[PDB]
Amino acid sequence: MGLTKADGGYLVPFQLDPTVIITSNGSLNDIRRFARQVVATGDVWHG
Amino acid sequence: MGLTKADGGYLVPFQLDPTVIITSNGSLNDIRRFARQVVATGDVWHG
Amino acid sequence: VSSAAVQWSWDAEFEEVSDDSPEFGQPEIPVKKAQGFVPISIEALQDEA
Amino acid sequence: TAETFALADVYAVYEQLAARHRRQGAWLANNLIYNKIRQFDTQGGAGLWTTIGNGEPSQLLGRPVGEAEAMDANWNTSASADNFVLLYGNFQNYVIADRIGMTVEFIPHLFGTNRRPNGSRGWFAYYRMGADVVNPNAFRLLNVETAS
Amino acid sequence: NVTETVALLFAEGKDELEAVTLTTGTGQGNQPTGIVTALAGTAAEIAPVTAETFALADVYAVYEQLAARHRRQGAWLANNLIYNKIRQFDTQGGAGLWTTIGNGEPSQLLGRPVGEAEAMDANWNTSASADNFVLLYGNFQNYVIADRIGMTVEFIPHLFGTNRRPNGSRGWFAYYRMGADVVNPNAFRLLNVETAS
Amino acid sequence: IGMTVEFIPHLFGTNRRPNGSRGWFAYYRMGADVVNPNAFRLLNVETAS
Repeated sequence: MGLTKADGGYLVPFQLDPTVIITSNGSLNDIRRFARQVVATGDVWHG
Repeated sequence: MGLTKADGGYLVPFQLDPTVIITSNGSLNDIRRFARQVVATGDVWHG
Repeated sequence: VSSAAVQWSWDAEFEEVSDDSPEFGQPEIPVKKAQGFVPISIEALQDEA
Repeated sequence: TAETFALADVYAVYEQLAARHRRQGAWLANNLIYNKIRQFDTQGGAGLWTTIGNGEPSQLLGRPVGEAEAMDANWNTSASADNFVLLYGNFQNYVIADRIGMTVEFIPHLFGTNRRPNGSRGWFAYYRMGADVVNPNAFRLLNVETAS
Repeated sequence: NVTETVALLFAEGKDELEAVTLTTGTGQGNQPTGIVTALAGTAAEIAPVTAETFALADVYAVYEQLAARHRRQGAWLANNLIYNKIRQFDTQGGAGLWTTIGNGEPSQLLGRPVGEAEAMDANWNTSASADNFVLLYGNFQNYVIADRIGMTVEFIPHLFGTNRRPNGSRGWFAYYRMGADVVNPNAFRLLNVETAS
Repeated sequence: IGMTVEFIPHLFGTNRRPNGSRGWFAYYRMGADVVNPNAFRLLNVETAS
Protein backbone atom coordinates (compact mmCIF):
# COMPACT_ATOMS: atom_id res chain seq x y z
CA MET A 1 0.00 0.00 0.00
CA GLY A 2 2.14 2.84 -1.35
CA LEU A 3 1.45 6.17 -3.03
CA THR A 4 0.03 4.56 -6.17
CA LYS A 5 -3.54 5.70 -6.83
CA ALA A 6 -5.01 2.18 -6.85
CA ASP A 7 -2.93 1.40 -3.72
CA GLY A 8 -4.32 4.10 -1.44
CA GLY A 9 -3.26 7.10 -3.49
CA TYR A 10 -6.81 8.43 -3.57
CA LEU A 11 -6.78 9.40 0.12
CA VAL A 12 -4.09 12.11 -0.10
CA PRO A 13 -5.74 15.55 -0.11
CA PHE A 14 -5.22 17.74 -3.16
CA GLN A 15 -3.15 20.86 -2.48
CA LEU A 16 -3.46 23.92 -4.71
CA ASP A 17 -2.33 27.54 -4.56
CA PRO A 18 -5.22 29.62 -5.94
CA THR A 19 -3.15 32.71 -6.79
CA VAL A 20 -2.14 33.00 -10.45
CA ILE A 21 1.43 33.59 -11.62
CA ILE A 22 1.64 35.96 -14.58
CA THR A 23 4.18 34.74 -17.16
CA SER A 24 4.31 37.86 -19.34
CA ASN A 25 7.17 40.34 -19.53
CA GLY A 26 5.24 43.58 -19.86
CA SER A 27 7.02 46.86 -20.47
CA LEU A 28 8.29 49.75 -18.36
CA ASN A 29 7.70 53.09 -20.09
CA ASP A 30 8.19 56.59 -18.67
CA ILE A 31 7.04 58.97 -21.43
CA ARG A 32 3.78 59.50 -19.56
CA ARG A 33 5.84 60.79 -16.61
CA PHE A 34 7.39 63.61 -18.68
CA ALA A 35 4.91 64.24 -21.51
CA ARG A 36 2.04 66.73 -21.47
CA GLN A 37 -1.51 65.44 -21.04
CA VAL A 38 -4.65 67.26 -22.19
CA VAL A 39 -8.30 66.23 -22.36
CA ALA A 40 -10.01 65.83 -25.73
CA THR A 41 -13.73 66.07 -26.39
CA GLY A 42 -14.18 65.32 -30.08
CA ASP A 43 -12.12 63.44 -32.66
CA VAL A 44 -9.23 65.91 -33.05
CA TRP A 45 -7.29 68.34 -30.87
CA HIS A 46 -6.13 71.60 -32.44
CA GLY A 47 -3.61 74.14 -31.20
CA MET B 1 -12.77 30.23 -21.89
CA GLY B 2 -14.78 27.24 -20.66
CA LEU B 3 -14.54 24.23 -18.38
CA THR B 4 -11.66 22.58 -20.23
CA LYS B 5 -8.42 22.48 -18.28
CA ALA B 6 -6.40 24.67 -20.66
CA ASP B 7 -9.20 27.28 -20.82
CA GLY B 8 -9.50 28.06 -17.13
CA GLY B 9 -10.46 24.59 -15.93
CA TYR B 10 -7.44 24.62 -13.63
CA LEU B 11 -9.21 27.10 -11.33
CA VAL B 12 -12.19 24.95 -10.26
CA PRO B 13 -11.78 23.72 -6.67
CA PHE B 14 -11.46 19.98 -6.14
CA GLN B 15 -14.34 18.31 -4.30
CA LEU B 16 -14.03 14.98 -2.50
CA ASP B 17 -15.77 12.98 0.21
CA PRO B 18 -13.12 11.32 2.40
CA THR B 19 -15.50 8.75 3.89
CA VAL B 20 -14.95 5.21 2.64
CA ILE B 21 -17.59 3.14 0.83
CA ILE B 22 -17.24 -0.59 1.48
CA THR B 23 -18.27 -2.58 -1.60
CA SER B 24 -18.11 -6.07 -0.11
CA ASN B 25 -21.31 -8.04 0.35
CA GLY B 26 -20.33 -9.68 3.63
CA SER B 27 -22.42 -12.35 5.29
CA LEU B 28 -24.93 -12.59 8.14
CA ASN B 29 -24.90 -15.64 10.41
CA ASP B 30 -26.85 -16.54 13.55
CA ILE B 31 -25.15 -19.80 14.58
CA ARG B 32 -23.35 -17.94 17.37
CA ARG B 33 -26.75 -16.94 18.80
CA PHE B 34 -27.80 -20.58 19.33
CA ALA B 35 -24.55 -22.51 19.77
CA ARG B 36 -22.74 -23.35 23.01
CA GLN B 37 -19.54 -21.41 23.68
CA VAL B 38 -16.79 -22.44 26.11
CA VAL B 39 -13.44 -20.91 27.06
CA ALA B 40 -10.39 -22.91 25.96
CA THR B 41 -6.98 -22.80 27.67
CA GLY B 42 -4.86 -24.84 25.28
CA ASP B 43 -4.65 -26.40 21.86
CA VAL B 44 -7.54 -28.88 22.29
CA TRP B 45 -10.73 -29.18 24.32
CA HIS B 46 -11.97 -32.57 25.52
CA GLY B 47 -15.24 -34.06 26.75
CA VAL C 1 -13.75 6.53 -2.57
CA SER C 2 -14.57 2.82 -2.48
CA SER C 3 -12.68 -0.26 -1.30
CA ALA C 4 -13.11 -3.82 -0.03
CA ALA C 5 -12.31 -5.89 3.06
CA VAL C 6 -8.96 -7.62 3.47
CA GLN C 7 -8.81 -11.36 2.78
CA TRP C 8 -8.05 -13.59 5.77
CA SER C 9 -6.99 -17.23 5.72
CA TRP C 10 -6.60 -20.17 8.09
CA ASP C 11 -2.83 -20.55 8.47
CA ALA C 12 -0.81 -23.24 10.22
CA GLU C 13 2.07 -22.96 12.70
CA PHE C 14 5.25 -21.20 11.57
CA GLU C 15 3.52 -20.41 8.28
CA GLU C 16 4.26 -17.22 6.38
CA VAL C 17 1.34 -14.85 5.84
CA SER C 18 0.38 -13.47 2.44
CA ASP C 19 0.06 -9.83 1.43
CA ASP C 20 -3.51 -8.62 1.86
CA SER C 21 -3.48 -4.99 0.71
CA PRO C 22 -6.89 -3.90 -0.66
CA GLU C 23 -7.73 -2.16 -3.92
CA PHE C 24 -9.03 1.41 -4.00
CA GLY C 25 -11.34 3.11 -6.48
CA GLN C 26 -12.79 6.56 -7.10
CA PRO C 27 -16.50 6.72 -7.96
CA GLU C 28 -17.12 9.84 -10.02
CA ILE C 29 -20.14 11.93 -11.02
CA PRO C 30 -20.19 14.65 -13.70
CA VAL C 31 -22.60 17.60 -13.63
CA LYS C 32 -24.40 18.48 -16.87
CA LYS C 33 -26.79 21.20 -18.01
CA ALA C 34 -30.26 21.63 -19.53
CA GLN C 35 -32.00 24.63 -21.06
CA GLY C 36 -35.12 25.80 -22.86
CA PHE C 37 -36.17 28.81 -24.90
CA VAL C 38 -39.44 30.58 -25.73
CA PRO C 39 -39.35 33.42 -28.28
CA ILE C 40 -42.15 35.97 -28.56
CA SER C 41 -43.04 38.88 -30.84
CA ILE C 42 -43.27 42.51 -29.76
CA GLU C 43 -46.95 42.63 -30.71
CA ALA C 44 -47.96 39.62 -28.61
CA LEU C 45 -46.13 40.72 -25.45
CA GLN C 46 -48.10 43.97 -25.26
CA ASP C 47 -51.42 42.68 -26.66
CA GLU C 48 -51.79 39.40 -24.76
CA ALA C 49 -52.57 39.19 -21.04
CA THR D 1 -41.72 -18.15 -16.58
CA ALA D 2 -41.02 -16.09 -19.69
CA GLU D 3 -43.55 -13.43 -20.75
CA THR D 4 -45.22 -13.89 -17.37
CA PHE D 5 -45.49 -11.99 -14.10
CA ALA D 6 -46.31 -13.75 -10.84
CA LEU D 7 -45.87 -13.57 -7.08
CA ALA D 8 -42.70 -15.64 -7.47
CA ASP D 9 -40.91 -12.79 -9.26
CA VAL D 10 -42.05 -10.29 -6.62
CA TYR D 11 -40.52 -12.51 -3.95
CA ALA D 12 -37.38 -13.21 -6.01
CA VAL D 13 -36.42 -9.57 -6.50
CA TYR D 14 -36.46 -9.28 -2.69
CA GLU D 15 -34.69 -12.58 -2.01
CA GLN D 16 -31.71 -12.36 -4.37
CA LEU D 17 -29.96 -9.63 -2.40
CA ALA D 18 -27.43 -9.52 0.42
CA ALA D 19 -28.76 -8.97 3.93
CA ARG D 20 -26.69 -5.84 4.58
CA HIS D 21 -28.58 -4.10 1.77
CA ARG D 22 -31.89 -5.99 2.08
CA ARG D 23 -32.61 -4.92 5.66
CA GLN D 24 -32.66 -1.29 4.45
CA GLY D 25 -34.26 -0.92 1.02
CA ALA D 26 -37.33 0.26 -0.83
CA TRP D 27 -39.56 -0.73 -3.75
CA LEU D 28 -39.83 1.28 -6.96
CA ALA D 29 -42.25 0.48 -9.78
CA ASN D 30 -45.24 1.79 -11.76
CA ASN D 31 -48.85 1.85 -10.60
CA LEU D 32 -49.90 -0.73 -13.19
CA ILE D 33 -47.50 -3.28 -11.70
CA TYR D 34 -48.84 -2.50 -8.23
CA ASN D 35 -52.41 -3.14 -9.40
CA LYS D 36 -51.22 -6.38 -11.00
CA ILE D 37 -49.85 -7.30 -7.57
CA ARG D 38 -53.17 -6.30 -6.01
CA GLN D 39 -55.03 -8.78 -8.24
CA PHE D 40 -53.07 -11.91 -7.32
CA ASP D 41 -55.11 -13.10 -4.32
CA THR D 42 -58.70 -14.16 -4.98
CA GLN D 43 -59.48 -16.50 -2.06
CA GLY D 44 -57.73 -14.49 0.66
CA GLY D 45 -54.60 -16.63 0.83
CA ALA D 46 -51.04 -15.43 1.44
CA GLY D 47 -51.22 -12.84 -1.36
CA LEU D 48 -53.78 -10.62 0.41
CA TRP D 49 -52.07 -7.26 0.08
CA THR D 50 -55.33 -5.37 0.70
CA THR D 51 -59.04 -5.46 -0.13
CA ILE D 52 -60.81 -3.35 -2.74
CA GLY D 53 -62.02 -0.09 -1.25
CA ASN D 54 -58.70 0.80 0.39
CA GLY D 55 -56.02 3.02 -1.12
CA GLU D 56 -52.50 2.08 -2.06
CA PRO D 57 -50.70 0.28 0.80
CA SER D 58 -47.52 2.03 1.87
CA GLN D 59 -45.58 -1.14 2.76
CA LEU D 60 -44.72 -4.36 0.93
CA LEU D 61 -42.84 -7.09 2.82
CA GLY D 62 -42.20 -4.50 5.52
CA ARG D 63 -40.35 -2.09 3.21
CA PRO D 64 -41.37 1.35 1.92
CA VAL D 65 -43.23 1.61 -1.39
CA GLY D 66 -42.64 4.20 -4.09
CA GLU D 67 -43.96 5.01 -7.55
CA ALA D 68 -42.31 6.25 -10.75
CA GLU D 69 -44.27 6.61 -13.99
CA ALA D 70 -41.20 6.77 -16.25
CA MET D 71 -40.65 2.99 -16.17
CA ASP D 72 -42.65 0.90 -18.62
CA ALA D 73 -45.41 -1.30 -17.22
CA ASN D 74 -46.60 -3.54 -20.07
CA TRP D 75 -44.87 -6.02 -22.37
CA ASN D 76 -47.70 -6.77 -24.83
CA THR D 77 -48.50 -3.57 -26.73
CA SER D 78 -44.89 -2.50 -26.23
CA ALA D 79 -42.36 -3.36 -28.93
CA SER D 80 -39.04 -3.00 -27.10
CA ALA D 81 -36.99 -6.13 -26.49
CA ASP D 82 -36.58 -5.59 -22.73
CA ASN D 83 -39.12 -4.35 -20.17
CA PHE D 84 -37.71 -3.48 -16.75
CA VAL D 85 -40.77 -3.41 -14.52
CA LEU D 86 -39.71 -3.80 -10.86
CA LEU D 87 -36.87 -2.56 -8.68
CA TYR D 88 -35.75 -3.07 -5.09
CA GLY D 89 -32.52 -2.03 -3.43
CA ASN D 90 -30.68 0.32 -1.09
CA PHE D 91 -31.25 3.74 -2.62
CA GLN D 92 -28.53 5.40 -0.54
CA ASN D 93 -26.06 4.15 -3.17
CA TYR D 94 -27.67 6.34 -5.87
CA VAL D 95 -26.20 9.83 -5.53
CA ILE D 96 -28.04 12.85 -6.94
CA ALA D 97 -25.59 15.76 -7.03
CA ASP D 98 -27.36 19.12 -7.26
CA ARG D 99 -25.64 22.34 -8.34
CA ILE D 100 -28.05 25.12 -9.39
CA GLY D 101 -31.82 25.48 -9.38
CA MET D 102 -33.95 26.89 -12.16
CA THR D 103 -33.22 30.46 -13.24
CA VAL D 104 -35.11 32.54 -15.81
CA GLU D 105 -33.71 35.46 -17.79
CA PHE D 106 -35.37 37.88 -20.20
CA ILE D 107 -33.59 38.76 -23.45
CA PRO D 108 -34.77 42.28 -24.39
CA HIS D 109 -33.90 42.10 -28.10
CA LEU D 110 -33.57 39.18 -30.51
CA PHE D 111 -31.86 39.41 -33.88
CA GLY D 112 -32.69 38.36 -37.43
CA THR D 113 -30.59 36.85 -40.20
CA ASN D 114 -28.51 39.85 -41.33
CA ARG D 115 -27.82 40.91 -37.72
CA ARG D 116 -30.47 43.61 -37.43
CA PRO D 117 -33.25 43.98 -34.84
CA ASN D 118 -36.03 41.54 -35.63
CA GLY D 119 -38.94 42.76 -33.51
CA SER D 120 -39.11 39.92 -31.00
CA ARG D 121 -38.15 38.96 -27.45
CA GLY D 122 -37.51 35.79 -25.49
CA TRP D 123 -37.19 33.93 -22.19
CA PHE D 124 -34.10 31.86 -21.36
CA ALA D 125 -33.70 29.29 -18.59
CA TYR D 126 -31.20 26.67 -17.48
CA TYR D 127 -30.69 23.96 -14.87
CA ARG D 128 -27.69 21.89 -13.77
CA MET D 129 -27.40 18.58 -11.92
CA GLY D 130 -25.69 15.20 -11.96
CA ALA D 131 -26.54 11.67 -10.92
CA ASP D 132 -25.08 8.16 -11.08
CA VAL D 133 -24.79 4.87 -9.19
CA VAL D 134 -21.91 4.33 -6.76
CA ASN D 135 -22.26 0.64 -5.85
CA PRO D 136 -24.10 -1.35 -8.56
CA ASN D 137 -24.42 -4.48 -6.40
CA ALA D 138 -27.03 -3.00 -4.02
CA PHE D 139 -30.02 -3.39 -6.36
CA ARG D 140 -32.06 -5.96 -8.22
CA LEU D 141 -34.08 -5.23 -11.35
CA LEU D 142 -36.71 -7.48 -12.93
CA ASN D 143 -36.67 -7.82 -16.72
CA VAL D 144 -39.58 -9.58 -18.42
CA GLU D 145 -37.91 -9.62 -21.84
CA THR D 146 -40.25 -10.34 -24.75
CA ALA D 147 -38.92 -13.19 -26.88
CA SER D 148 -39.11 -12.55 -30.62
CA ASN E 1 -6.72 8.44 8.52
CA VAL E 2 -5.23 5.20 7.19
CA THR E 3 -5.13 3.39 10.52
CA GLU E 4 -8.82 3.54 11.46
CA THR E 5 -9.93 2.70 7.92
CA VAL E 6 -7.71 -0.38 7.80
CA ALA E 7 -8.86 -1.43 11.28
CA LEU E 8 -12.43 -1.30 9.99
CA LEU E 9 -11.33 -3.37 6.99
CA PHE E 10 -9.75 -5.94 9.33
CA ALA E 11 -13.02 -6.20 11.27
CA GLU E 12 -14.99 -6.72 8.06
CA GLY E 13 -12.56 -9.39 6.90
CA LYS E 14 -12.70 -11.25 10.21
CA ASP E 15 -16.49 -11.30 10.16
CA GLU E 16 -16.68 -12.29 6.48
CA LEU E 17 -14.33 -15.22 7.19
CA GLU E 18 -15.67 -16.52 10.50
CA ALA E 19 -19.36 -16.33 9.62
CA VAL E 20 -18.69 -18.44 6.52
CA THR E 21 -16.46 -20.99 8.26
CA LEU E 22 -19.00 -21.48 11.06
CA THR E 23 -21.40 -22.81 8.41
CA THR E 24 -19.19 -24.48 5.77
CA GLY E 25 -15.80 -25.52 7.13
CA THR E 26 -13.82 -28.45 5.77
CA GLY E 27 -12.88 -29.81 9.18
CA GLN E 28 -9.53 -31.06 7.85
CA GLY E 29 -6.19 -29.32 7.46
CA ASN E 30 -6.32 -25.83 8.97
CA GLN E 31 -10.05 -25.12 9.01
CA PRO E 32 -12.58 -25.78 11.79
CA THR E 33 -15.55 -28.08 11.32
CA GLY E 34 -18.71 -26.58 9.90
CA ILE E 35 -22.17 -27.64 11.01
CA VAL E 36 -23.44 -28.84 7.63
CA THR E 37 -20.08 -30.50 7.00
CA ALA E 38 -20.32 -32.48 10.25
CA LEU E 39 -23.98 -33.35 9.59
CA ALA E 40 -23.22 -34.76 6.13
CA GLY E 41 -23.55 -38.53 5.80
CA THR E 42 -24.62 -38.95 9.43
CA ALA E 43 -28.04 -40.26 10.44
CA ALA E 44 -29.00 -36.58 10.62
CA GLU E 45 -29.50 -36.52 6.84
CA ILE E 46 -32.98 -37.26 5.48
CA ALA E 47 -34.59 -36.88 2.05
CA PRO E 48 -37.75 -35.16 0.78
CA VAL E 49 -41.00 -37.07 0.47
CA THR E 50 -41.05 -36.54 -3.31
CA ALA E 51 -37.79 -36.38 -5.26
CA GLU E 52 -36.49 -32.99 -6.38
CA THR E 53 -39.36 -31.02 -4.84
CA PHE E 54 -39.55 -28.86 -1.72
CA ALA E 55 -43.14 -29.21 -0.50
CA LEU E 56 -45.03 -28.37 2.70
CA ALA E 57 -44.75 -31.88 4.16
CA ASP E 58 -40.94 -31.75 4.05
CA VAL E 59 -40.74 -29.09 6.77
CA TYR E 60 -43.07 -31.18 8.89
CA ALA E 61 -40.98 -34.31 8.30
CA VAL E 62 -37.83 -32.49 9.40
CA TYR E 63 -39.68 -31.34 12.53
CA GLU E 64 -41.08 -34.82 13.20
CA GLN E 65 -38.24 -37.28 12.66
CA LEU E 66 -36.27 -35.88 15.62
CA ALA E 67 -36.72 -37.18 19.17
CA ALA E 68 -38.82 -35.23 21.67
CA ARG E 69 -35.87 -34.72 24.02
CA HIS E 70 -34.31 -32.35 21.48
CA ARG E 71 -37.41 -31.37 19.48
CA ARG E 72 -38.59 -29.18 22.37
CA GLN E 73 -35.20 -27.42 22.44
CA GLY E 74 -34.60 -26.80 18.74
CA ALA E 75 -34.27 -23.91 16.32
CA TRP E 76 -34.53 -23.32 12.57
CA LEU E 77 -31.66 -22.28 10.30
CA ALA E 78 -31.87 -21.87 6.53
CA ASN E 79 -31.32 -19.36 3.72
CA ASN E 80 -33.87 -16.66 2.94
CA LEU E 81 -35.01 -18.47 -0.21
CA ILE E 82 -36.26 -21.40 1.87
CA TYR E 83 -38.25 -19.14 4.19
CA ASN E 84 -39.80 -17.36 1.21
CA LYS E 85 -40.68 -20.70 -0.41
CA ILE E 86 -42.39 -21.75 2.82
CA ARG E 87 -44.20 -18.41 2.67
CA GLN E 88 -45.44 -19.24 -0.85
CA PHE E 89 -47.00 -22.58 0.14
CA ASP E 90 -50.40 -21.11 0.95
CA THR E 91 -52.75 -20.23 -1.90
CA GLN E 92 -56.24 -21.30 -0.76
CA GLY E 93 -56.08 -19.40 2.53
CA GLY E 94 -56.11 -21.82 5.45
CA ALA E 95 -53.77 -23.79 7.69
CA GLY E 96 -50.80 -22.79 5.55
CA LEU E 97 -50.88 -19.06 6.25
CA TRP E 98 -47.61 -18.19 7.92
CA THR E 99 -48.17 -14.51 7.08
CA THR E 100 -49.38 -12.24 4.28
CA ILE E 101 -47.40 -10.05 1.91
CA GLY E 102 -46.86 -6.65 3.47
CA ASN E 103 -45.46 -8.04 6.73
CA GLY E 104 -41.92 -8.62 7.90
CA GLU E 105 -40.24 -12.00 8.32
CA PRO E 106 -42.07 -14.00 11.02
CA SER E 107 -40.04 -14.72 14.14
CA GLN E 108 -41.45 -18.21 14.85
CA LEU E 109 -42.06 -21.42 12.91
CA LEU E 110 -43.98 -24.24 14.61
CA GLY E 111 -43.39 -22.48 17.91
CA ARG E 112 -39.60 -22.33 17.74
CA PRO E 113 -37.14 -19.47 17.10
CA VAL E 114 -35.87 -18.67 13.61
CA GLY E 115 -32.40 -17.73 12.40
CA GLU E 116 -30.71 -17.29 9.04
CA ALA E 117 -27.32 -18.07 7.51
CA GLU E 118 -26.30 -16.83 4.06
CA ALA E 119 -23.61 -19.51 3.62
CA MET E 120 -26.13 -22.32 3.13
CA ASP E 121 -27.20 -23.57 -0.29
CA ALA E 122 -29.78 -21.57 -2.20
CA ASN E 123 -31.14 -23.29 -5.32
CA TRP E 124 -31.10 -26.92 -6.43
CA ASN E 125 -31.97 -26.05 -10.05
CA THR E 126 -29.28 -23.67 -11.32
CA SER E 127 -26.53 -25.11 -9.12
CA ALA E 128 -24.58 -28.11 -10.45
CA SER E 129 -23.98 -29.65 -7.02
CA ALA E 130 -25.54 -33.08 -6.53
CA ASP E 131 -26.15 -32.36 -2.83
CA ASN E 132 -28.11 -29.26 -1.76
CA PHE E 133 -28.61 -28.95 2.00
CA VAL E 134 -31.34 -26.33 2.39
CA LEU E 135 -33.12 -26.89 5.72
CA LEU E 136 -31.88 -27.55 9.23
CA TYR E 137 -33.53 -28.11 12.60
CA GLY E 138 -32.02 -29.37 15.82
CA ASN E 139 -30.75 -28.69 19.32
CA PHE E 140 -27.90 -26.24 18.86
CA GLN E 141 -26.57 -26.70 22.39
CA ASN E 142 -24.82 -29.80 21.01
CA TYR E 143 -22.70 -27.65 18.67
CA VAL E 144 -19.76 -26.30 20.66
CA ILE E 145 -17.69 -23.28 19.63
CA ALA E 146 -14.40 -23.05 21.53
CA ASP E 147 -12.65 -19.68 21.41
CA ARG E 148 -9.15 -18.88 22.68
CA ILE E 149 -8.07 -15.31 21.80
CA GLY E 150 -9.96 -12.35 20.39
CA MET E 151 -8.87 -10.30 17.38
CA THR E 152 -5.56 -8.59 18.17
CA VAL E 153 -3.43 -6.26 16.03
CA GLU E 154 0.31 -5.67 16.41
CA PHE E 155 2.37 -2.93 14.74
CA ILE E 156 5.50 -4.00 12.87
CA PRO E 157 7.81 -0.94 12.86
CA HIS E 158 10.53 -2.06 10.37
CA LEU E 159 10.32 -4.46 7.46
CA PHE E 160 13.59 -5.51 5.85
CA GLY E 161 14.69 -6.18 2.28
CA THR E 162 16.58 -8.74 0.20
CA ASN E 163 19.97 -7.85 1.71
CA ARG E 164 18.52 -7.57 5.25
CA ARG E 165 18.42 -3.77 5.47
CA PRO E 166 15.41 -1.50 5.99
CA ASN E 167 13.52 -0.38 2.89
CA GLY E 168 11.14 2.07 4.57
CA SER E 169 7.99 0.04 5.13
CA ARG E 170 5.85 -0.62 8.20
CA GLY E 171 3.33 -3.35 8.84
CA TRP E 172 0.15 -4.42 10.65
CA PHE E 173 -0.21 -7.99 11.91
CA ALA E 174 -3.42 -9.58 13.16
CA TYR E 175 -4.40 -13.06 14.33
CA TYR E 176 -7.37 -14.94 15.76
CA ARG E 177 -7.84 -18.37 17.34
CA MET E 178 -11.05 -20.41 17.50
CA GLY E 179 -12.34 -23.96 17.09
CA ALA E 180 -15.66 -25.73 16.80
CA ASP E 181 -17.24 -29.14 16.20
CA VAL E 182 -20.33 -31.23 16.97
CA VAL E 183 -20.77 -33.43 20.02
CA ASN E 184 -23.99 -35.41 19.45
CA PRO E 185 -24.97 -35.80 15.77
CA ASN E 186 -28.36 -37.46 16.45
CA ALA E 187 -29.89 -34.18 17.64
CA PHE E 188 -30.12 -32.64 14.15
CA ARG E 189 -32.15 -33.29 11.00
CA LEU E 190 -30.60 -31.91 7.81
CA LEU E 191 -32.69 -32.13 4.65
CA ASN E 192 -30.86 -32.90 1.41
CA VAL E 193 -32.40 -32.46 -2.04
CA GLU E 194 -30.26 -34.66 -4.29
CA THR E 195 -30.63 -33.69 -7.95
CA ALA E 196 -29.86 -36.61 -10.26
CA SER E 197 -27.61 -35.96 -13.25
CA ILE F 1 -11.78 57.87 -22.44
CA GLY F 2 -10.10 55.66 -19.88
CA MET F 3 -10.47 51.89 -19.53
CA THR F 4 -14.14 50.88 -19.54
CA VAL F 5 -15.33 47.27 -19.26
CA GLU F 6 -18.86 46.36 -20.34
CA PHE F 7 -20.69 43.15 -19.44
CA ILE F 8 -22.53 41.59 -22.37
CA PRO F 9 -25.42 39.58 -20.86
CA HIS F 10 -25.95 37.00 -23.63
CA LEU F 11 -23.93 35.85 -26.62
CA PHE F 12 -25.90 34.31 -29.47
CA GLY F 13 -25.32 31.32 -31.73
CA THR F 14 -25.43 30.42 -35.42
CA ASN F 15 -29.23 30.14 -35.62
CA ARG F 16 -29.74 33.49 -33.84
CA ARG F 17 -30.71 31.85 -30.54
CA PRO F 18 -28.80 32.09 -27.24
CA ASN F 19 -26.05 29.49 -26.86
CA GLY F 20 -25.26 29.91 -23.17
CA SER F 21 -22.26 32.22 -22.94
CA ARG F 22 -21.48 35.72 -21.70
CA GLY F 23 -18.94 38.34 -22.66
CA TRP F 24 -16.48 41.02 -21.52
CA PHE F 25 -15.85 44.03 -23.75
CA ALA F 26 -13.28 46.76 -23.10
CA TYR F 27 -11.94 49.77 -24.98
CA TYR F 28 -10.31 53.17 -24.63
CA ARG F 29 -9.48 56.10 -26.90
CA MET F 30 -6.46 58.40 -27.00
CA GLY F 31 -4.07 60.14 -29.37
CA ALA F 32 -0.66 61.73 -29.46
CA ASP F 33 1.78 63.55 -31.73
CA VAL F 34 4.58 66.12 -31.69
CA VAL F 35 3.67 69.79 -31.98
CA ASN F 36 7.25 71.08 -32.30
CA PRO F 37 10.02 68.87 -33.78
CA ASN F 38 12.87 71.26 -32.84
CA ALA F 39 12.48 70.56 -29.11
CA PHE F 40 14.18 67.16 -29.49
CA ARG F 41 17.39 65.68 -30.88
CA LEU F 42 17.23 62.05 -31.94
CA LEU F 43 20.34 59.96 -32.60
CA ASN F 44 20.37 57.42 -35.44
CA VAL F 45 23.13 54.84 -35.90
CA GLU F 46 22.76 53.85 -39.56
CA THR F 47 24.50 50.47 -39.62
CA ALA F 48 24.26 49.63 -43.30
CA SER F 49 25.72 46.44 -44.76
